[PDB]
Amino acid sequence: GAAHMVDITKRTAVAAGILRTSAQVVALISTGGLPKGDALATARVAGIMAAKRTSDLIPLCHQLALTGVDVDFTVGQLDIEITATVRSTDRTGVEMEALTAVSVAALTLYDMIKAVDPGALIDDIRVLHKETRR
Amino acid sequence: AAHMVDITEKATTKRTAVAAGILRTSAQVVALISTGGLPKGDALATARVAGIMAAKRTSDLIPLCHQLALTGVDVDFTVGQLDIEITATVRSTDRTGVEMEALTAVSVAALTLYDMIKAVDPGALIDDIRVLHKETWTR
Amino acid sequence: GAAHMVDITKRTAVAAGILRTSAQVVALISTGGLPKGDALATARVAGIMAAKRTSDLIPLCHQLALTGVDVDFTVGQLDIEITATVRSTDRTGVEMEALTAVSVAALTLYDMIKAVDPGALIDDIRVLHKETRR
Amino acid sequence: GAAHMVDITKRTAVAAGILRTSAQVVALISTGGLPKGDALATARVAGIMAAKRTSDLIPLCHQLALTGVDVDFTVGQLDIEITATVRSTDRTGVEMEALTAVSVAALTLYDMIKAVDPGALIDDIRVLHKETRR
Amino acid sequence: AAHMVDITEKATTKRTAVAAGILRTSAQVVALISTGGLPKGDALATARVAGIMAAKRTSDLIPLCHQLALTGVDVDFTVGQLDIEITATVRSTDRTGVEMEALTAVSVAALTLYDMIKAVDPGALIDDIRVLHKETWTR
Amino acid sequence: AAHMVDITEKATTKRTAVAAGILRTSAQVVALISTGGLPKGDALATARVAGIMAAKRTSDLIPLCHQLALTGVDVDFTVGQLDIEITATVRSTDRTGVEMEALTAVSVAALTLYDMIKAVDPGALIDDIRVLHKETWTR
Repeated sequence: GAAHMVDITKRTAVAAGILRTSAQVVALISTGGLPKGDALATARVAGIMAAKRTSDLIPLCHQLALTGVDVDFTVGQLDIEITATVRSTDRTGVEMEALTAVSVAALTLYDMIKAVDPGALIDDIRVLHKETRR
Repeated sequence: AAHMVDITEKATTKRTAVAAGILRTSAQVVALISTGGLPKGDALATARVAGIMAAKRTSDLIPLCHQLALTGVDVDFTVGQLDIEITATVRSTDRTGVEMEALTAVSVAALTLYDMIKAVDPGALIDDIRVLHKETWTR
Repeated sequence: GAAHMVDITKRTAVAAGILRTSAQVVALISTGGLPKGDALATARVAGIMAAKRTSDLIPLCHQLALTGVDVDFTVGQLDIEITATVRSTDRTGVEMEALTAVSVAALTLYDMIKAVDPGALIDDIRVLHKETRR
Repeated sequence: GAAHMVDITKRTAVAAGILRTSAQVVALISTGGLPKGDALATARVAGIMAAKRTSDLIPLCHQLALTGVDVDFTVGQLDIEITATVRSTDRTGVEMEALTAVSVAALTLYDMIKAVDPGALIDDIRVLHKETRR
Repeated sequence: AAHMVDITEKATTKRTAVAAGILRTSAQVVALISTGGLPKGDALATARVAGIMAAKRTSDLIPLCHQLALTGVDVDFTVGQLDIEITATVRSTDRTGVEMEALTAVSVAALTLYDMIKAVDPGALIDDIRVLHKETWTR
Repeated sequence: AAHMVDITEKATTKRTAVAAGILRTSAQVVALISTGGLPKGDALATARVAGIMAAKRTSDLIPLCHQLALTGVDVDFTVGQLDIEITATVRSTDRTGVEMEALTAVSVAALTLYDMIKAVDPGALIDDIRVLHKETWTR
């Protein structure tokens, strides 16, 4: 029981996901009251780098040259929605890169806050848009 | 604007952490898994291996994570009707807890599952990634 | 005494290599009786990933975007032949990627079985086909 | 407070930098009298590999397929000038790759000699040439 | 033609190393940093994170560097009139000094600063990367 | 479908492993090596450095390999008439044997040799990669 990858213009993919935590934690992330530092900046950077490493992590993904990567945060009362937008010019889509960016930003957020809220959840990681193209 | 926590004045103990997560997919996808009929191959074996390797790569991915000596890593699957539950168990003799590597393994295993199934069910989503247990802490 | 790399369509390279071990070990690999798990699946995945990492490992190799990578096994009585087929579209050949896939699959197989057969050998790693093109 | 990368023919970038050390150390590097081995060969290889890893290291850099990478050394009485020449065909310039090659060669040189000259300095890391193109 | 030094017959002690370096830039660049007006974003936060991660990747980059367990990593900036000083502090409980990781962090943080500012000041340069302190050794 | 072996209930000892391998090439290639006339440069130095670095990257490449603290790594060559023998010696103070890193080093050094010589002799092959010694185990 094994595996095999697939074979071979401008593309875009958007993924999102949610960190669910306490109102205290969300507020510390926003105002930067955490002892470990700025969670949003650290998570943004981690996710951006994780996008580029997708083929390192996910065995059957191809190495693709990404042309731009954005990590955005929408802060609510109890949660933070992470949106990752990835662009490329290659022979295949870039949703995997977007998803991994989302996942690693979320893991990083969690790392920054785990001493304050160890029960924090990472939820609803999904593709929002993909450009064969919907 | 970040400070790694200094673990220098902390003793090494034998630790274990367990994390879980869930891929929400289709009955068809579950079907193709049990039959071994996925286009890309054995999703479960591939994702187990990806989750194990990622556990080790934790400190490379997560900026403020310390480099920890892992003494063991398991990734288990429970396949339901529509869902695939993922459980990662990580063991280490070191200076801080290993819940990050457990979460990373679950996380990369889920991403890898999705890579294997996205052609049959691109609407699948990754849910409920969380710490179950640290050793006493239990959800 | 130093070094320097070379400068700059559709391409394919095939490499093979052989793990030589005991009849007991070959049989455990096939039927999956090993305590560490499925050797073939683990080795296939390791080799596929190693192909993508070739430029990480071999100092003077270029970073190439591979378009497909297959790892195949032919099981005999005493040995396992590993065949790696790599495809790409780039300015240079892909035999190094094929060879490293072969090598790392073989190292992985060995890792899976070393407690059962520590004298197991990795033999006859070679290029079978390269596409300037023979 | 966060970040975001930029979007998207033949290119070249040259960077240099200087290791400043003792006359004794410079001479050992040249004649290869160091216990840890050949410093120039080790540094050349480290820098060449570091060029390829630029996007791994520098968060907002893009993954670019480099087409050639040269690391050269000019040895003086008290110092060693490291010159890195990087070539590519991509949508953006390659000076970051050149700079990182310079930096990691210099760090490696320092690693090779730190037991002999711990006060050794890495100085004047800069872009010499970039090809929008000057 | 190289030999990694054998640290096998050496005891583990609690160690700290400090390294520094300097980015020579423009008053305009300093201005855009204090105002938060750089095109690419927060240079300081980005470079701090890059320096921390690189500290951990030291043995991957530098061929004869041993793999060391880092217990803590700080990257600090002092912004002057025209210059940005970088200081990395590394702590470890291990068999050899941690000055390489400190230098690597300073080094990658400087490269990352330059990446953030090169569009406003491509003539900027990276200067005076050096060991400040090892713990007794002091410059 | 894989389980990393748990080394948690195992003590740390001082260990050494030796592995070997052979590149089967041409008299011409041996000639160009002794004269320093290879197009790509110093094959031996390049491959030694590649073998050392790969030894450290073992647990990144081999899914079920544990992350081990290596205290020393040597790569030696014996150049014969037509062949180049490679020997890797790895030392570590840890919980499991270091034969994988020794084999990986030999392996990547051979691949790197081949990269340096494939333009003169593309028919060269890599042979007889094996464990020689673990410390008592001896082939």
